[PDB]
Amino acid sequence: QVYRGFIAVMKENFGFIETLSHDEEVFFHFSNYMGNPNWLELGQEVEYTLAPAENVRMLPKNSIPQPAVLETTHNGVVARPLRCINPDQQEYAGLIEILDELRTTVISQHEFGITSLVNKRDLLQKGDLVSFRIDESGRAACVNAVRQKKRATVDSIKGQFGFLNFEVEDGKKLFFHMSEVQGNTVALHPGDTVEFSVVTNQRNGKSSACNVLKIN
Amino acid sequence: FTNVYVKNFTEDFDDEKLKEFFEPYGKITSYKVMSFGFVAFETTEAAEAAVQALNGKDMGEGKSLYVARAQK
Repeated sequence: QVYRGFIAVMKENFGFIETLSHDEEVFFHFSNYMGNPNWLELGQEVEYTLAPAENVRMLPKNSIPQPAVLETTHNGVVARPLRCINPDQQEYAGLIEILDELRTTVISQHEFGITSLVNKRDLLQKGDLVSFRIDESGRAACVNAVRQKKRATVDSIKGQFGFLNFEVEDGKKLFFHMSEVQGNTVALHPGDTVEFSVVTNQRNGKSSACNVLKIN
Repeated sequence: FTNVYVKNFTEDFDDEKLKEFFEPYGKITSYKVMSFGFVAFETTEAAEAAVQALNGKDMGEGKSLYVARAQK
C-alpha cells in the first residue's frame, strides 16, 4: 500500500516515481499530488500510496536512507540507458560499465537511476563515456557525461530557445534552449560567444547542453 | 591520480589484504573491495608498476589475479 521513492519523470499533467530499489517506475497524476507540481524537483524523495499511484507526499531531504558515496571518481561507458529516455527496453535501470584499456573486457557494472545523475535532464545513451562515483551498494553515483566542449556564436533567438553558428545535420544550425544557460544572465544576443557541449538523440536529431556565455 | 582495478581473487581477500598487496608500489589514498576491487594511486607510475607485477599473480585454487587500468 504505502511505498517510498523518487521523482524520475515530470511531464504536463502527469509523472513517474522511481521506486526505492531503483528498479521500477510508478505512474502518478498531478491531481493525486499533495502540493504544488511546479515546485517539485527531479529526484525528490516522496511517499506514495498505491492504487498507479495516489496521494503522493513530498518528504524532507535525506528522509529516505541511501548508501554512502565513496570518494574515488571512476570512468565508464553506458551500456543500457534509463527507460525514461528509452521506453523500448525491458530493464528499468541504466547500466554503466568500466572497461579495460582495449575496451573489450568488462571490469565491473554499475546500475544508475534518476538520483545517480548530476543533470537529471541529461540524455545518456549507450556508448557515452561517463565519470562517476560508486556508492556502498555498488550503484553509480555523481554520473556526469564526458563530452568534448565546442564554442561558437549565437545566431538567432526565438522566444525561449535559439540557434548557434554550429553546423550539424545536413548543414543545420545547432538548437539550444535557454534552460541550459549558466549564471544569472538575462542578456544573450546574436554575436555573443558561448562554450557548449553537443548532445544527440540516437532516435532523431541533435541539441546542445550546458552553454555558458564567454564575453570578457 | 590513476585507478587500478582488481578482479577474481580468493574468498579471504579483505580490505587489508588488498592494501597489503598493492601498497609496496605507491602511495594509496583510497581503496575498497566491494564484493572485484579497486585501488586509487597518487602517481600514475605507481599504477603501471602494480599492473605489471600483479596481473596473473596466482592467488591459488586456479585463481589468477586480473589487474588492469580502465578505458580512456
